[PDB]
Amino acid sequence: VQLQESGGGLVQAGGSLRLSCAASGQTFSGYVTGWFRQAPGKEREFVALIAWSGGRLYYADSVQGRFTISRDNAETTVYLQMNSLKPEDTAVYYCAAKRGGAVTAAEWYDYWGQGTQVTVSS
Repeated sequence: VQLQESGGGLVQAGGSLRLSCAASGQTFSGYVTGWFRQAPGKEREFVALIAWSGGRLYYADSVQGRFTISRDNAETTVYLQMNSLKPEDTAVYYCAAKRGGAVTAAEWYDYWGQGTQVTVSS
């Protein structure tokens, strides 16, 4: 699968963004799709994932209840709705995909998008 993110931008605190990740070559069926983010100077950290075609949804503690991950019917796009954004959410956000189990360690994901920048000003 080839992954491309979009929907990033620069917003004021309290605002929203909607990220999307598109799959090229293949559909997302049979893949775990995860979102990771890298704040400046920090390592990549898990944000959310969707697996089993929607049967399993995972959220990091810091984003639960503010972020929603989903897929479209064709399973060609994965969305990350981000509400109530805080300056702490500022990072490059990466879409990632893998066969197999739904895990939260970036090391186990084989495919990565180039990332979309998300900036939240206070």
